[PDB]
Amino acid sequence: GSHSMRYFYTAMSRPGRGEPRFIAVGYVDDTQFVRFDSDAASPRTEPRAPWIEQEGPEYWDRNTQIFKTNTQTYRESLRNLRGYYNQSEAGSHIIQRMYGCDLGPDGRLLRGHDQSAYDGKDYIALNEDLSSWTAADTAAQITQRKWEAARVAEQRRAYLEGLCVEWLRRYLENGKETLQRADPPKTHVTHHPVSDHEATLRCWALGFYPAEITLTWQRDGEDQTQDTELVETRPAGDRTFQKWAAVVVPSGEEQRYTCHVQHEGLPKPLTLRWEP
Amino acid sequence: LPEPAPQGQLTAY
Amino acid sequence: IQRTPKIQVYSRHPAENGKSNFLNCYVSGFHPSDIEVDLLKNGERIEKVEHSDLSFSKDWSFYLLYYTEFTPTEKDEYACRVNHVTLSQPKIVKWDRDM
Repeated sequence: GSHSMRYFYTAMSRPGRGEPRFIAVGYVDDTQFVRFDSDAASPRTEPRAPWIEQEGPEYWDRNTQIFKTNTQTYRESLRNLRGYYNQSEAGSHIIQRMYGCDLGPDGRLLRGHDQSAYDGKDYIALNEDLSSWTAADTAAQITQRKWEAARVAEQRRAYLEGLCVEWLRRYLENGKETLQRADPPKTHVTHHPVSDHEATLRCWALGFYPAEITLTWQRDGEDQTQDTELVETRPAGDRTFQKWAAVVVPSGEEQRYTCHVQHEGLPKPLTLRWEP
Repeated sequence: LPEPAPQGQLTAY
Repeated sequence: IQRTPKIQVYSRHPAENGKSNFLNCYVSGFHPSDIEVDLLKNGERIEKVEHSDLSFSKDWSFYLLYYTEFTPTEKDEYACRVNHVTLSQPKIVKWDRDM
């Protein structure tokens, strides 16, 4: 299948409570594999998936240098952005960055990503060309001009097409038994009357990986988008994910409703009904 | 592996 | 601008009374990242709950999983109690094994 690597950086100021915290986590698809936290007692890059543990001390030290350097640079960046928005030194602010590469099923680069946010809003992003920028506002334009002057895009491109795909492929091979295994959802339909004249049908999907899934109800073969209650896909804690979709139906019409499930781990989509 | 970040080189926002 | 957390309380495995399991509280969709999450057993804070490392979704909102070992029984009540800058007071969501 297709696979991606992402790193997620969060830098958070906290005036009066020390210097800004910097935390980085790395993922392959929906599997986290490293973390770094400047607030740790002894900050260092730590493994968070078994297949990354085989990397040698050189790797851990390299990561640790990178994240310690970022920790310092993001503190400067937070100072800079506070000033770009004329903000007081009183408030707490957050810079986020998410970046990485996507591979297609043949292992070739599909595209790179590099986006940043300030206080939860788009700030600046690298365009799909990996050569030009999109700035959200006049403050982000200052960053854009600074990064254009320093040929930053060229650095990002070199990483996204280079080390990013090379290391992602390495991880995919080292963790192939899990990273390249799709576990299908285990499914069932439950039934709970809500009154004499209505009942809830809930369609469950459990134990699936990766997180991407489509779960829908149909009535007489028509999608029930507006009438369906969907919960956000949620982690089980064992690598797998869970989701349900529910609809309230007239008592006695239960068999007119079908639950449909699509998932990478499924050869053919499922159609399920309540089975009293 | 994250984007390399050579000491002193990193361009801030 | 700020975003209030969504909250789900559920078990890792399908619940079976008398069988050890994990109680989860997943908070997501929130911003900024500071958040307080307690798991409750019969209204009292459970000690030493663990949580995932802070990360975030494509819309920049944060998510965290809080979890602890538990053995559900017929009468024990479990809940998740969340506070965030967006909330005037802690929000409590009870564990319902059908949800």
